[PDB]
Amino acid sequence: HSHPALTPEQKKELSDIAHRIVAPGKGILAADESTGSIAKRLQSIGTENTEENRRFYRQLLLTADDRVNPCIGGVILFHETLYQKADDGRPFPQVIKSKGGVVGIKVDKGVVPLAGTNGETTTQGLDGLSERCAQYKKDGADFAKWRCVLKIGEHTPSALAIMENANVLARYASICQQNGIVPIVEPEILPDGDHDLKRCQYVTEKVLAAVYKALSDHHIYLEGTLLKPNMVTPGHACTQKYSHEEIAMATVTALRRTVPPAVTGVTFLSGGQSEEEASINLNAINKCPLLKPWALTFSYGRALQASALKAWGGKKENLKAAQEEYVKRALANSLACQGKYTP
Amino acid sequence: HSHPALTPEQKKELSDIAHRIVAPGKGILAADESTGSIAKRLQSIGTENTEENRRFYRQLLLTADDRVNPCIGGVILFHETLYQKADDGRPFPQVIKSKGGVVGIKVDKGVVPLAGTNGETTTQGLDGLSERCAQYKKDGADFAKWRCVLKIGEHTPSALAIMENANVLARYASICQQNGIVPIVEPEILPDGDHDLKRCQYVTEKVLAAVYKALSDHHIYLEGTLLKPNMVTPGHACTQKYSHEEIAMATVTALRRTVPPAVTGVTFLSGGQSEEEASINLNAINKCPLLKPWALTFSYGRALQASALKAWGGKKENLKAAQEEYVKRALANSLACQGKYTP
Amino acid sequence: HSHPALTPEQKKELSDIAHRIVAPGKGILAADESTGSIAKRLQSIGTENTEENRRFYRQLLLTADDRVNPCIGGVILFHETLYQKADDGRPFPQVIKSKGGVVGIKVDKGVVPLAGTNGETTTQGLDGLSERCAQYKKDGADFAKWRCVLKIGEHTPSALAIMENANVLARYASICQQNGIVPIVEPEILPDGDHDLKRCQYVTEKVLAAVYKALSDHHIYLEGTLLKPNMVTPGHACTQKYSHEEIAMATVTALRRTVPPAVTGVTFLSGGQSEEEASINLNAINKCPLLKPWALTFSYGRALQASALKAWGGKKENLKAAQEEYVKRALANSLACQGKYTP
Amino acid sequence: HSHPALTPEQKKELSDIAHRIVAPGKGILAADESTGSIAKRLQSIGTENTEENRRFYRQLLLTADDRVNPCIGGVILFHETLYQKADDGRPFPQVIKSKGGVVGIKVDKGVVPLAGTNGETTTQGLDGLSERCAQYKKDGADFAKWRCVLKIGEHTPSALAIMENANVLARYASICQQNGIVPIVEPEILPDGDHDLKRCQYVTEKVLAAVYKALSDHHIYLEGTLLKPNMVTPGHACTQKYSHEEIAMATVTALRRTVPPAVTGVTFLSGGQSEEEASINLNAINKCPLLKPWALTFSYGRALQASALKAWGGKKENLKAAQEEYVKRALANSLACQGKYTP
Repeated sequence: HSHPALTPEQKKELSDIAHRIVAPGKGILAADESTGSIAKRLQSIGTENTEENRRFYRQLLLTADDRVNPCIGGVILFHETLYQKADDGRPFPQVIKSKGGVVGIKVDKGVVPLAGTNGETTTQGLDGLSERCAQYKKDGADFAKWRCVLKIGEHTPSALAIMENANVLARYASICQQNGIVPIVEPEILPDGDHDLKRCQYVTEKVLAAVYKALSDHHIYLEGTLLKPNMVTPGHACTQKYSHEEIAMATVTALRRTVPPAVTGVTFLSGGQSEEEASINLNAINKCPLLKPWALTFSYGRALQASALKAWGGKKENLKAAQEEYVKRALANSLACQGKYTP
Repeated sequence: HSHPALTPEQKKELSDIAHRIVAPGKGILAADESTGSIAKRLQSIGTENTEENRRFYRQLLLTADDRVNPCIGGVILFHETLYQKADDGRPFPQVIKSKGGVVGIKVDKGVVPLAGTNGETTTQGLDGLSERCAQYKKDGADFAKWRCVLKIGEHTPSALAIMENANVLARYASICQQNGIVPIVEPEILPDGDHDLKRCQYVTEKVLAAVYKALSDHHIYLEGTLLKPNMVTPGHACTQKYSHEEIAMATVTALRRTVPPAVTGVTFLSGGQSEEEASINLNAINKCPLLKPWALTFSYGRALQASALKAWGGKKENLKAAQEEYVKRALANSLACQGKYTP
Repeated sequence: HSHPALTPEQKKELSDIAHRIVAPGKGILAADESTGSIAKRLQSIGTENTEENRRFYRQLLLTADDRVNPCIGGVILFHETLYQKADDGRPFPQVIKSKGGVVGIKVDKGVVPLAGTNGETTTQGLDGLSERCAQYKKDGADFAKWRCVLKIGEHTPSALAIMENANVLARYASICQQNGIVPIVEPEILPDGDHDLKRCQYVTEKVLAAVYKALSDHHIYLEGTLLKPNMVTPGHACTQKYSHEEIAMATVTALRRTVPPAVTGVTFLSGGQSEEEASINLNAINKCPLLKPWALTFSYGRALQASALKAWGGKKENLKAAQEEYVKRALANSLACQGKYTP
Repeated sequence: HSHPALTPEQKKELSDIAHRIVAPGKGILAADESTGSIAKRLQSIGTENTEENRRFYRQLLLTADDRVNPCIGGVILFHETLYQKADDGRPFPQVIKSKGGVVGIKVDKGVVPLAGTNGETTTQGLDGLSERCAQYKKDGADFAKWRCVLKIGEHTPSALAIMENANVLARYASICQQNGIVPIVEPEILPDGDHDLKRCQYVTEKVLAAVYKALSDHHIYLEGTLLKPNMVTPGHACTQKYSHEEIAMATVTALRRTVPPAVTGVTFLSGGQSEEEASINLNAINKCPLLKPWALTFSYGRALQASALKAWGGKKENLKAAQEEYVKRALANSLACQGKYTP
C-alpha cells in the first residue's frame, strides 16, 4: 500500500529548486568550511582565526563581480555564515539571493568511527534535523549537504560501511525532503592509497548502487535531489599515469551504470585535486561521447577559492585582485560545465 | 578486490548483440509459446495440436514478406523450434538469420509456488543452464529470455517474492552472460485485480529497484542485457478510465526513476492488452516529452500474431492473408517504436 | 578480515555487568520516566510537577526497605536523576550501588516520524552518544536503554520500519559497547489494535530476526547485551480471550525461534498490562515446559510502581505505606522471575 | 499478514522426524558418495567401479551388527541406493527402517562457479525438487541433505557467495518442508588454506547468521530442520597448534552466538579430519562447560567408514572384519555424542 511522502506541490517546489541549482552553465560554490578546516587554511596563509577574518573572507567570496551571476547557481554556507551580515547591511543569504543564487547549508555533525572495522567512519547529525531544517528554511536555505567518508584499502570499504552510510544518507534525504529542502547526497570516496582506475570504478559502482537502493527503500523523491560524487581517479600513491579521457570515460561509465536519469544533476568534487586539473577533468567529462541524461556540473570547495585565498594574503587592500582570481576560476568552471573549456 | 567476470572481448560481443537487437525501428517477436499455451490457442481456433500444425504456424510467422526486415530484429523461439526445419530445407535459426534477425530462446522451466505466501510464485530452470546455454550458442541462439511472475493483491508482492525473483533473475543473467548470451530480464507484473495507476507505478518502481540492486550484486554487465517490463496500466477490474498519455507518463516516470542508462533497450510486454491499444500505448510512450536514454521498443507475443492466428483458421490456403495481417501489425509496431504511429 | 571491536578485557567486563544485572531472582526497575510522562502520571494523582516532587518520588522508589536487595539488580534512571541527591547527602547512583544495584540511564531522544509510512516511527539520539556514554560511565552508569516503537496495523510494520529500527538499535549497541556500557535492546511492539496471538507472534519473530541480523552485521558482542522484548499478547480490541499458558507458550515459542543463547538475559515489558497480570504472565513464562537457555526476568516501569504512586497521593506522611506497596510488587516479581509465584 | 506455510499436523510430523534423527546417543551415517567420489575411493583401494561393487560396499555398511542400533538414527543415501536391493531381498530403505533408522537422500546436483568471484561456488539442483521430494517420500525418505561450499581466502567469502548460498539453502528447505521432508542445512566451510581459529570462527558466525536470516525470510519451520556445520578448526597450512579444548570452545562459542534453540540438532562434519581426531573433537565439544540447548551429534562420511573400507580390500571374505571396524567407530562416535568417550 502506498502512502505518499510528498504532495504534488512539494514535489513541484523541490523539482523547481533542484532545476534552478544545476541550470546549464551554473555550478556550486562550497564555502561550508568549518572552524578547524578554515583554521588550518588561515594558518597556511599566516593569519589569526577570528570571526571578523572569516566574515571578511566570505565577504570576498560572496560579494564578487557580477560576471559570476551565470556561473554560481548555489552556495553552501556554514551555520554561522547564515547569521552573519555584510558591511553594507545585507545578511549573506540576501547577498546570495540578490544576484540569482540559492542558499545552502552544511548540516552534518562530523564523522564517528565504526567499531570492528579498519578505520571506517560513519556520519553524525540526525538528531533535531527536522526542527533545524525548518529553521534554515525560514532563514532562506533551500538546499542542504551531507558528507559521508569511504576509503579504499585492503578489504575496505566493507558491506557494513556502505550499508550504514547509504542508510544514513537516505534518512537525511527523507528528513530534508519533508521540510522542502533539496538534499545533496555526497558519498565521497577518498583518493588516498595506491589503486588504479578499475578498482576506484568498482568501488564507485558498488557504493552508488547501495546508495540508490537505500534511496529507493526510503521513498525519496529522486527528481528533487542532487548527487555529489567524486571523480573516478587513481590513488595518490598509484604509479600509473592516466590521460584525462580515460578518467572521464571511467567516471561517465561508473555513473551511467548506476544513476537513474530522474536525478536532476551531478555535482562533482575537487577531492584534493589541483585548481586547473579539476576544470580540465570536468571539461573532459562533459566532452565524453556517451549519452549523459543529467546535469554535469561542479561543486568545488578548494578548486574555486585556493588562488583567491593565496592572492588575498590576509590583507584588505589586495581584495579585488583576490576576487579577480576567484572570478577567473568561476568563469573557467562554467565552461567546464558546458564542454567549451580550453586552457 | 575486483576479479572481472568478463573480458573486454566478451563485453564487446554482448554489447554488439544487444545493440543489434534493439536497433532503432526494430522489435522482438515472441514465438516462444509452449505446448500448453499454444494448445489453448489452437483449441480457440479449433484445430488439433500436432508437431506439424505448430511447425506450420511458426512457418507462417517466420517466413513472412521482406517488409518485416527493418521491423523484427530478434525472434524468441521454443527449445523445439530451434531444431525444426522449414519445408525449403533451412532450419528456423537460418531462416531468422537470413533476413537480419537474431535468434533467441525461452529458457525457464515454469513457475513454482512459494511457501507461506498468498499465491506468489518464483521461477524454475537454473540447473544445467551453462551447458544448455553453450548448446544454444552453438545452435545460433544469441539471446535468451526468463519470465518472473508477480501479482498485486492485498499485501502482495511481499519482500520475499521480489527478493527471490530478483536473485533468480540475476543468477540467470550471470549464467547467460558467462556463455556469450544476452539476457532479457522480464519482471512481469500481472494486471489482474483492481488497482489504479499509482499503486502499479509504486510496485513497478519497487520491483525494478530490487531487480537492479540484485543485478549490481551479481556483477552483471548492464550494457549487454535487455529489460522486459510491463507497461504501467490499471487493473482489469479497475473502474477508473485513464488516457494513453497518463499511462505513458506513468510508465516513463516509473522507468526513469529506476533504470540506469547503461541498459541497452527496454522491450515492453503486451500483457493481456488488445492488438491496437498496445501499439497505441507504445506510440504514446515514445511520444512522452521526457528524456529517455534507452531504446523503447516492443516484445509482443499475442499483440503481433493474434490477427494472423484468427485469419489463418488452421487452413493452408489462407496463409498469405494471415501473413499479411501479421505484416500489418509488425509495420504498425515499428512506427510505435519511433513515435511516428497514427491509427 | 577480522579487526576486533573489543579486547578480551572489555568482553569480560561487559559479560560481568550483564551477568550481574539478570542474576537469578533479580530484575530491573524502570524509573526512567521523562518530564512529560511523569507529568501525566503526577497529574493523574493530582499534584504539581516540580523538581522536588520528582526527586521525592524517586526517593520513595530508590530508598525502600532492604528486602528489595535480592529483587532489583538494576535501576534505569533519567539524565536528571543521575545528578540529583538524596536528603541524606548521597547521590542516587551511590544509593543504588550501596545496596547491590546497577545504575542505568535512558539515552534516546524520542521518536521521529518516518516519511511515506502509515504512522511508523524511528528513534532519535545517536549524536554525541560516545561522549555522553563516557560521561555516564564516569558517573556510575554501567548499562543503558533505547526504545524503538513498532505498531501492528493493516500493512504495518513494513520492511522499512523494521530495517531502520534494527539498524539504529545495532548502531546504538555498538556505540554503547565501545564505552564499556551494556546495551539493552528494546524492540517494543505496541499492543494497540485488534490482532490475535498468531499475528503478534509472527511480527515478533520477524522483528527480532531483523534485529539480531543487524546486531550480527555491526559486530556486537552478544554476551554483553540484554534483550527487552514485549510479551506476545493479543491486542486491546481483540475479542478472543486467551489463557496465560497460551500467552506464555506464544512468548517462549517466539523467543526460542530467534534469540541465540549467547544473549545473557531477557527482560520483559509490562506494556500497558495490569499490575498483577504482568507478574502472572511472567510466572507462566517461567513455568513453560520448554528449554529456555537465558535469564527470564522483568523490567517493569508501571507494573512495579503504580500501586506505590496510588498509595502515595503526593503526601509525605503516607511514604512508608506507599513504599510497602512497592516492596510487595517487587517481592512478587522476584518470584515471577523464578517460577515460584502464586497469587 | 500471515499465511501459514504448514498446518500443525505437518509441523508435528516434521518435529517428530527431526527428534527421531538426533535422539540422544544417535548419529548420522553419510553413505551418499556419488560415482566420482566413490570411484576415487575404490581406486585408492584398488578395485574397479561397478554397480555390484558399490552395492556390496553399501551392503557392508548397512547390514552390520545389531550393536549399531542405538548408534545410527539416520542414514543418508544416494538416489541409486534407494532403488538397490540387498541379497536377502529387502531393499535398502527397508533394511534401514527394520533396525530403527531413518532413510535420507542427498538431493543436490553439484556446484556451479559464481561469475566475478575468486573461485566461489553455489549449489545446483532446485528444478523438479517438489516432484522428486514427493517421490522420495513415497519411497521411504524422511529427510534430505544439501551441501554448500564456502572457502576462506584473501577476500573470500564475499557477501555475494554467502547471500546466494543462504538463499538457495532456504529455498531448498522450503521445498523440502512442503513435502514432509526434514531438511538438513549444510553450510560447509572448507578447511583449506592457512587461517587461525579466530578467522574461521568469524567466518562461521557470519555465514551462519546470514543462513538463519535467510531461513527466517522464507518462513522455515526451524523445529523441523537440522543444522550440519563444520567444526571451527584451523586451516591445513596453519602453523599454530591448538588443543582440542580450544577447538571445542571456538565451535560452541560460534554456535551459541548464532543458532536459535528451536533448531532440533547439530550434526557435525568430519571435514577432512582423521578417524580418531573427529571423535576426540566431538567428545571435547560435548564436554564444554557451557549451556548447549540442542543435540550435538555426528554426521560422518569418511570418519565412520575409512577403516572399514581399508579393512575390506575389495574381498568378500574379509567382510565381517571390515564390518567390525565400522562398528567400533560407530560405538566410539556414540560416546562422542554423549561426552562419555575416552581413547
